[PDB]
Amino acid sequence: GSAKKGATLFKTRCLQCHTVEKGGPHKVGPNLHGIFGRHSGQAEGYSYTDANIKKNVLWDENNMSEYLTNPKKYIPGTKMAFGGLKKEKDRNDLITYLKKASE
Amino acid sequence: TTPLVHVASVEKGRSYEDFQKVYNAIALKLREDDEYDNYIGYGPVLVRLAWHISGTWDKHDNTGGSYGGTYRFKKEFNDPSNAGLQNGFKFLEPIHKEFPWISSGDLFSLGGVTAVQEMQGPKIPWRCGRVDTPEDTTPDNGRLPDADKDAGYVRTFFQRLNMNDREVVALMGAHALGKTHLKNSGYEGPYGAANNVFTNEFYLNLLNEDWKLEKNDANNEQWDSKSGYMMEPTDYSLIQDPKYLSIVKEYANDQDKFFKDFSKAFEKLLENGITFPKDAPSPFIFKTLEEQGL
Ligand code: HEM
Ligand code: HEM
Repeated sequence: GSAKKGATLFKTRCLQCHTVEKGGPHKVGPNLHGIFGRHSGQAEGYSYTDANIKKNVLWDENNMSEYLTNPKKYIPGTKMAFGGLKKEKDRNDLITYLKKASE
Repeated sequence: TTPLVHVASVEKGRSYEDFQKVYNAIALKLREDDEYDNYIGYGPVLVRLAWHISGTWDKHDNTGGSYGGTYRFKKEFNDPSNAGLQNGFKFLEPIHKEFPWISSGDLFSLGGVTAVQEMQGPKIPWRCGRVDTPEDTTPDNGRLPDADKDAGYVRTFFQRLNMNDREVVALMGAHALGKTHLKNSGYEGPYGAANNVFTNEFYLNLLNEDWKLEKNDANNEQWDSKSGYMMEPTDYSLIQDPKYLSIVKEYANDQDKFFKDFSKAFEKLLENGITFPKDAPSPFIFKTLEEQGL
């Protein structure tokens, strides 16, 4: 997907809760740096609900589309108050941007 | 020789699925036009639209309300406190031309009910029967709350809408949606981090993080926190009055109770000043787009 517009989708839909630069300050959501390759519930100094650790699934770009389409449905009991990326293109735009700032 | 009484007449030849299609037409465009106002969606303005039209009611003489649907007149269209509500009206313009039978009151109220449900909020029972009215019934300006007041103004204003302390604190929890616009109202900044999803964060943010009354660039006082959130003078007075404070704690703790109480108060709000005959059907409970598999 597009790497330039995926940054815009992050700034408007994800920046208020998450940070991507290494050592980024935890907000309402976790710092999503280097999240690809590691599983779910990666505390590193953060408090998660047991629901996301309960679904110990490795974060590859395929299942995160399954997650960002409906966070409640993919993880019953999650804390992320997010509407969801209803368009597959917006999912491919946003995920490609994370594939750079979260390496 | 008598105060006005607004009888609900259901549109001829309409039932449940006839209005369920209208919900789906509204909820569908909330999916497509998801770019409005930096990817907030039309949800927040759609419920403020339903609020500002239903908030014009006056229980003393039963004027205004959602019944007449007189927002389509320029007299209510040019309200400074209704600045920015044109976008919620243009969102419903193509919907009303597709269904030329529905009344403006039923359409406006259905828009707010749709957005609350679609934004993961509580299911709000809805009723039909609102009827259009001429122009002489368009209420005058200044029938909506001023944002630059204290808790005494909040309690005395909502009594005009016949709502107790508990019912008014629940309605304020809808401010967790959307944001304030400078060129619209005179305040800037969002209320919370989940400005597109109906959540409990409103009461949480009030007590979680502190606030320091600062200046904005439009010469208005706003309570701003370090995390970027902001509130209004009338909104901040909720944690100054102890009786309103005893209710923000139960809302910030038992979220299910807040969803349960908001749907009661939001229905009563949209049904003010409307007397339904008993031959009218039971309140509808429309199904969200996820419940239909979309
Ligand atoms: C927006 C585009 C967005 C993305 C992308 C995103 C991703 C994301 C992931 C992959 C996780 C799981 C991390 C893990 O280690 O398991 C996660 C977790 C949380 N986030 Fe998030 N998230 C996006 C949006 C938002 C928004 C808008 C908020 C808050 C307003 C938010 C916050 C959270 C929270 C809370 C969690 C914890 C989930 C849990 O504990 O179950 N995110 N996010
Ligand atoms: C004393 C009470 C209230 C006052 C003074 C008030 C005032 C305001 C103001 C000034 C805005 C800014 C809109 C903009 O700048 O575009 C706003 C937005 C909003 N209001 Fe209210 N409001 C009150 C109560 C309510 C109630 C009862 C509800 C719902 C039941 C509600 C729901 C909303 C929502 C969702 C928004 C966001 C709209 C958007 O971002 O487009 N508010 N309100």
